[PDB]
Amino acid sequence: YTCCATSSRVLAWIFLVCILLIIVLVSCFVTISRIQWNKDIQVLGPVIDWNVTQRAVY
Amino acid sequence: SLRMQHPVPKYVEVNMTSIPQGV
Amino acid sequence: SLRMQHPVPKYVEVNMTSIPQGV
Amino acid sequence: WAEAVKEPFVQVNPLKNGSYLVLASSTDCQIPPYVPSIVTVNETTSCFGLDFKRPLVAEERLSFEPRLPNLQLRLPHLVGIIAKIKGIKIEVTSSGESIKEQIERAKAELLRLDIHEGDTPAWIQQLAAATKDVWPAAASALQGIGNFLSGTAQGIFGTAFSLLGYLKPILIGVGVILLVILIFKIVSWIP
Amino acid sequence: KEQIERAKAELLRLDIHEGDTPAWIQQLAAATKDVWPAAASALQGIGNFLSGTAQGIFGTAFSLLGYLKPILIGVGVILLVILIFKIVSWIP
Amino acid sequence: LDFKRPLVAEERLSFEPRLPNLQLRLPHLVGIIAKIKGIKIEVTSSGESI
Ligand SMILES: *[C@@H]1O[C@H](CO)[C@@H](O[C@@H]2O[C@H](CO)[C@@H](O[C@@H]3O[C@H](CO[C@H]4O[C@H](CO[C@H]5O[C@H](CO)[C@@H](O)[C@H](O)[C@@H]5O)[C@@H](O)[C@H](O[C@H]5O[C@H](CO)[C@@H](O)[C@H](O)[C@@H]5O[C@H]5O[C@H](CO)[C@@H](O)[C@H](O)[C@@H]5O)[C@@H]4O)[C@@H](O)[C@H](O[C@H]4O[C@H](CO)[C@@H](O)[C@H](O)[C@@H]4O)[C@@H]3O)[C@H](O)[C@H]2NC(C)=O)[C@H](O)[C@H]1NC(C)=O
Ligand SMILES: *[C@@H]1O[C@H](CO)[C@@H](O[C@@H]2O[C@H](CO)[C@@H](O[C@@H]3O[C@H](CO[C@H]4O[C@H](CO[C@H]5O[C@H](CO)[C@@H](O)[C@H](O)[C@@H]5O)[C@@H](O)[C@H](O[C@H]5O[C@H](CO)[C@@H](O)[C@H](O)[C@@H]5O[C@H]5O[C@H](CO)[C@@H](O)[C@H](O)[C@@H]5O)[C@@H]4O)[C@@H](O)[C@H](O[C@H]4O[C@H](CO)[C@@H](O)[C@H](O)[C@@H]4O)[C@@H]3O)[C@H](O)[C@H]2NC(C)=O)[C@H](O)[C@H]1NC(C)=O
Ligand SMILES: *[C@@H]1O[C@H](CO)[C@@H](O[C@@H]2O[C@H](CO)[C@@H](O[C@@H]3O[C@H](CO[C@H]4O[C@H](CO)[C@@H](O)[C@H](O[C@H]5O[C@H](CO)[C@@H](O)[C@H](O)[C@@H]5O)[C@@H]4O)[C@@H](O)[C@H](O[C@H]4O[C@H](CO)[C@@H](O)[C@H](O)[C@@H]4O)[C@@H]3O)[C@H](O)[C@H]2NC(C)=O)[C@H](O)[C@H]1NC(C)=O
Ligand SMILES: *[C@@H]1O[C@H](CO)[C@@H](O[C@@H]2O[C@H](CO)[C@@H](O[C@@H]3O[C@H](CO[C@H]4O[C@H](CO)[C@@H](O)[C@H](O[C@H]5O[C@H](CO)[C@@H](O)[C@H](O)[C@@H]5O)[C@@H]4O)[C@@H](O)[C@H](O[C@H]4O[C@H](CO)[C@@H](O)[C@H](O)[C@@H]4O)[C@@H]3O)[C@H](O)[C@H]2NC(C)=O)[C@H](O)[C@H]1NC(C)=O
Ligand SMILES: *[C@@H]1O[C@H](CO)[C@@H](O[C@@H]2O[C@H](CO)[C@@H](O[C@@H]3O[C@H](CO[C@H]4O[C@H](CO)[C@@H](O)[C@H](O)[C@@H]4O)[C@@H](O)[C@H](O)[C@@H]3O)[C@H](O)[C@H]2NC(C)=O)[C@H](O)[C@H]1NC(C)=O
Ligand SMILES: CCCCCCCCCCCCCCCCCCCC(=O)O[C@H](COC(=O)CCCCCCCCCCCCCC)COP(=O)(O)OCCN
Ligand SMILES: CCCCCCCCCCCCCCCCCCCC(=O)O[C@H](COC(=O)CCCCCCCCCCCCCC)COP(=O)(O)OCCN
Ligand SMILES: *[C@@H]1O[C@H](CO)[C@@H](O[C@@H]2O[C@H](CO)[C@@H](O)[C@H](O)[C@H]2NC(C)=O)[C@H](O)[C@H]1NC(C)=O
Ligand SMILES: *[C@@H]1O[C@H](CO)[C@@H](O[C@@H]2O[C@H](CO)[C@@H](O)[C@H](O)[C@H]2NC(C)=O)[C@H](O)[C@H]1NC(C)=O
Ligand SMILES: *[C@@H]1O[C@H](CO)[C@@H](O[C@@H]2O[C@H](CO)[C@@H](O)[C@H](O)[C@H]2NC(C)=O)[C@H](O)[C@H]1NC(C)=O
Ligand SMILES: CC(C)CCC[C@@H](C)[C@H]1CC[C@H]2[C@@H]3CC=C4C[C@@H](O)CC[C@]4(C)[C@H]3CC[C@]12C
Ligand SMILES: CC(C)CCC[C@@H](C)[C@H]1CC[C@H]2[C@@H]3CC=C4C[C@@H](O)CC[C@]4(C)[C@H]3CC[C@]12C
Repeated sequence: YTCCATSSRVLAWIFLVCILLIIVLVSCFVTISRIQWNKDIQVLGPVIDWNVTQRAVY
Repeated sequence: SLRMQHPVPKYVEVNMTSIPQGV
Repeated sequence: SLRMQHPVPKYVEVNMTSIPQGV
Repeated sequence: WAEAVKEPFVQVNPLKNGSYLVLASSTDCQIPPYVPSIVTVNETTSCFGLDFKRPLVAEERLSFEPRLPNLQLRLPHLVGIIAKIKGIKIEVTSSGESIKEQIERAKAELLRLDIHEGDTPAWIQQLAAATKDVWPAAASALQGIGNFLSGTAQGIFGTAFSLLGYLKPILIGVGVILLVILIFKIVSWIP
Repeated sequence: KEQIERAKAELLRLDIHEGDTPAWIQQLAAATKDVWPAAASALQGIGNFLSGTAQGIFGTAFSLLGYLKPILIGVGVILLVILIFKIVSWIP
Repeated sequence: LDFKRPLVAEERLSFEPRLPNLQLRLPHLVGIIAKIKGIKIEVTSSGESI
C-alpha cells in the first residue's frame, strides 16, 4: 500500500519533469531556428562576372 | 577460347571563349 | 581563352587460347 | 531580372561561323556549367545528345565585332527563394546598387515566411538549404531534426507536434481554469 | 464598398514583426500623414529613436526581447510551479 | 445573337487532325490560388503526381 502510494507520488514527479523539459526543448528550437533565418537573409550573396577560365574543371 | 575488347586512348580538342555581360 | 582535351572511346580485339599441360 | 527554371536545363544554339553557344545546368565534353560559352571542336563528337561538327577552314578579313566592357554583379544570398515564391520573372537589383539598398528589398517579404504548425518539416528543410553555405555544421543538424519528424516511425512525432501546435488556444483556456480553482482552494485553506 | 474589400486582407497581413519594427513604423507614418498629421510626427519620432539614438541599441534590445518571447514564458511557467508548491508547503 | 442554319456542302477527302484525349486533375482550391496572384499562374503539369 505504502509502496503503491510512494509509486504514485514518484510517477507524478517524473511525469511533471517530463513535460516541463519538453516545454523548454520546443521553446528553445523555435527561438534559434527563427534567428538563423533572419541571419540567412542578410548574408552577402554570390558574384557573377561571365569569366569561363575561372570555372574550368580538369 | 576467350574474345575480349581492350580500351585504347584518344582525344578531341575543344576551345571555349567568354561573352561579356551575356550579350 | 581555355583549350581542353576530351577523351573519346575506342577498342582493340584480343583473342586468347590455352596450352594443355603447359606444352 | 531573375526567374525560376526546371532542372535539368540545356540550351545549345548552332552559330553560323561553325561554333556553338552553350548554357547548361550540367557538364559534358569538359564545358563548365552555369556560365555560358562559345564552343569549337577539331573533330566531330556527340555532346548534350547532339553532334558538334568541325568547321570548314575560313579566310581572315577585317572585323567590325563589338567588345563590351566586363562587369562584376553581386546578387542577394536567397535569390532562388525570391524568384520561386513570385512564380513570374521579377526584378532583384540594379547594376550599380549598394549592399544596404539591395538587402532592404525582399527582407520584410522573406521574414514573413515564418514557421507554421502545418509544414514544420518542409520549413526546417528550407532553413537547412538556406544555412548550408553559411554554417555547414548547423545545416547537417537541422536536416537531421527534419528527417526525424518526417521519417522515424510513420512520422508519428511530426503528427504529434503538428496536433499539439493547433491545440495551443484550448490548452491555455484549460490552464487558466486550473489557476482559478488552485487560488480559491489555496485561499480556502489559510485560517 | 467593393473597391475597399479588394486588397484589405492582403494589406492587414503586412503586420508588425520582431525583425523590422523601425522599417514598419516608418511605413505606418507615411500611411497616416494625410489622415492624422499629429500621430504621424509622433510615430516618425519613435521610429528614429529605435534606429538612430545611441548606435540603435534599443532597436537591438527590443528585436532580441521579441525573439526570446517563447523562452521567457517557459521560464515564467517553471517559477509559478515552484511558487505554488513552496506556498502550499507553508500552510499548517 | 443569331445562330443561322448553314448552306448544304459537298463532301471531299478530309485532312483534319484527331488529337488524343487526356484526363487532367487540378488542385481542390485552384480558384483561391488564381485569385490571390492577380495574374495568369502555372498550377500543374499534364503528368504530375498527387
Ligand atoms: C565565331 O565567332 C565568334 C565571335 O562571335 C568568335 O569568337 C571570338 O573569337 C575572337 C578571336 O578572333 C576572340 O578574340 C580574342 O580574345 C582574346 C581574349 O581577350 C581578352 O583577354 C585579353 C588579354 O587579357 C589578359 O591580359 C591583359 C594584358 O595583355 C590583362 O590586362 C588582362 O587582365 C588579362 O590578364 C584582353 O586584351 C581583352 O580585352 C579586350 O576585350 C574586353 C571585352 O572582351 C574589353 O573589356 C577590353 O577593354 C578589351 O577591349 C578593348 O581593348 C582591346 C585592346 O586591348 C581592343 O582590341 C578592343 O577593340 C577594345 O578596344 C579580353 O579581356 C585576345 O587575347 C585575342 O587577341 C588576339 O588578337 C590580337 C589582335 O586583335 C592580337 O594582338 C593577340 O596577340 C591575339 O592574337 C582576341 O582578341 C573573341 O573573344 C571571341 N568572341 C567571343 C564573344 O567569344 C569565334 O572564334 C568564331 N568561331 C569560328 C569557328 O570562326
Ligand atoms: C465544321 O468543322 C468541324 C471540324 O472543325 C466539324 O466537326 C467535326 O465533325 C466530324 C464529322 O465530320 C466529327 O467526326 C466524327 O466523330 C465521331 C465521334 O468520334 C469519337 O467517338 C468515336 C466512337 O467512340 C465510341 O465508340 C468506340 C468504339 O466504336 C469506343 O472505343 C469509344 O470508347 C466510344 O464508346 C471514336 O472512334 C473517335 O475516336 C477517334 O478520335 C479521337 C479524338 O477525337 C481519338 O482519340 C481516337 O484515337 C480516334 O482517332 C483515331 O482513330 C480513328 C478510328 O478509330 C481514326 O478515324 C482517326 O483518324 C484516328 O486515327 C472519337 O472519340 C465519329 O463517330 C464519326 O464517325 C463517322 O465517320 C466514320 C468514318 O470517318 C464512320 O466510320 C462512322 O460510321 C461515322 O459516320 C466522325 O469521325 C468531328 O468529331 C468533329 N470535330 C470536332 C473537333 O468537333 C463540323 O461538323 C463542321 N460543321 C459544318 C456545319 O460543316
Ligand atoms: C557596386 O559597387 C559597390 C561599391 O563597391 C558595391 O558595394 C560595396 O560592396 C563591398 C563588397 O561587398 C563592401 O565592402 C565592405 O566594406 C566594409 C566597410 O564599409 C564601410 O566603409 C566604406 C568606406 O568606403 C563605406 O563606403 C561604407 O558605407 C556604406 O555602408 C554604410 C553602413 O551600412 C551605409 O550607411 C553607407 O550609406 C554605405 O552604403 C561603410 O561605411 C568592410 O567592413 C568590408 O570588409 C570585409 O571585406 C574585406 C575584403 O574582402 C575584408 O578584408 C574584411 O575582413 C571584411 O571581410 C568590405 O570591404 C562595401 O561596403 C559596399 N559599399 C557600399 C556603398 O555599399 C556593390 O556591391 C556593387 N553592386 C553590385 C550590384 O554589384
Ligand atoms: C497522372 O497520373 C497519375 C497516375 O494515375 C495520377 O496519380 C494517381 O492518382 C490516383 C487517383 O487520384 C491515385 O490513386 C489512389 O491510389 C491509392 C494508393 O496509392 C498507393 O499505391 C500506389 C500503387 O501503385 C502507389 O502508386 C502510390 O504511390 C504514390 O503515393 C505515395 C504516398 O504519398 C508516394 O510516396 C509515392 O511516391 C507515389 O506518389 C501509393 O503508394 C489508393 O489508396 C486510392 O484509393 C482510392 O480510390 C479508389 C478508386 O476510386 C477507391 O476504390 C478507394 O476506396 C480509395 O477511395 C487511389 O486509387 C494514385 O495514388 C496517384 N498516383 C501517384 C503516383 O500519385 C495523377 O493524378 C495524374 N496527374 C494529372 C495531372 O492528371
Ligand atoms: C584552339 O586554339 C588554338 C590556340 O591555342 C588553335 O591553334 C592555332 O591554330 C592556328 C590555325 O591557323 C595555327 O596556325 C597554323 O600554324 C602552322 C605552323 O605553326 C607555326 O606558325 C604559327 C603561325 O602560322 C605559329 O602560331 C606557331 O607557333 C608555329 O610557329 C601552319 O602550318 C598552319 O598553316 C597554320 O598557320 C596555330 O599555330 C595554332 N596555335 C597554337 C598555339 O597551337 C586551334 O586551332 C584552336 N582549335 C580549335 C578547335 O578551334
Ligand atoms: C505519440 C508520440 C509521443 C508524444 C510526444 C509529445 C508529448 C508531449 C507531452 C505534453 C507536453 C505538451 C507540450 C506543448 C507543445 C506545444 C507546441 C507549440 C507549437 C507552437 O505553437 O509553435 C508554432 C509552430 O511551431 C511548431 O509547432 C514547431 C514545434 C517544434 C518542432 C520541433 C520539435 C523537435 C525539437 C528538437 C529539440 C532539440 C533541438 C535543440 C534544442 C509557432 O509558435 P507560436 O504559435 O508562438 O507563433 C510564433 C510565430 N509563428
Ligand atoms: C540596453 C538597453 C536597455 C534595455 C531595455 C530593455 C529592458 C527590458 C526589461 C525587462 C522587461 C522585458 C519586457 C519584455 C518585452 C518583450 C517584447 C515583445 C515583443 C513582441 O512579441 O511583439 C511582436 C513584435 O513587436 C515588437 O517586438 C515591437 C515591440 C515594441 C517596439 C516599440 C518600443 C517603444 C515603445 C514606446 C512607448 C511609448 C508609446 C506610447 C505609449 C508582436 O507581438 P506578438 O508576438 O504578440 O504578435 C502579434 C501579431 N504579430
Ligand atoms: C578570368 O579568370 C582567370 C583565372 O582565374 C584569370 O587569369 C588569372 O589571372 C591571374 C592574375 O589576376 C594570374 O595570376 C593567373 O595566372 C591567371 N590564370 C590563368 C589560368 O590564366 C583572369 O584574370 C580572369 N579575368 C579576366 C578578365 O580574364
Ligand atoms: C585534334 O586535337 C587532338 C588533341 O588531343 C589531336 O590529337 C593528337 O593526335 C596526334 C596524331 O596526329 C597524336 O600523336 C597526339 O598524341 C595527339 N595529341 C594529344 C592526345 O594531345 C588530333 O590529332 C586532332 N585531330 C585532328 C583531326 O586534327
Ligand atoms: C578490331 O576490333 C574492334 C572491336 O573492338 C573493332 O571495333 C569496331 O569498329 C567499328 C568501326 O568499323 C565500330 O563501329 C564498332 O563500334 C567497333 N566495335 C566495338 C567497339 O565493339 C575494330 O574496327 C577492329 N579493327 C580493325 C583494324 O579491324
Ligand atoms: C497539460 C495541462 C495540465 C495544461 C497545462 C498548460 C501548458 C501545457 C501550456 C499552457 C501555455 C502553453 C505555452 C503557451 C505558448 C507557448 C509558445 C510556443 O511558441 C511554444 C510553447 C508554449 C511555451 C506553450 C507550452 C505549453 C503551455 C505551457
Ligand atoms: C523576467 C523573468 C522573471 C520572466 C517573467 C516573465 C515575463 C517577463 C513575461 C511572461 C509572458 C510575457 C508576455 C507574453 C506576451 C506578450 C504579448 C506581446 O505582444 C507583448 C509582450 C507580452 C505582454 C509579454 C511580456 C513579458 C511577459 C509578461
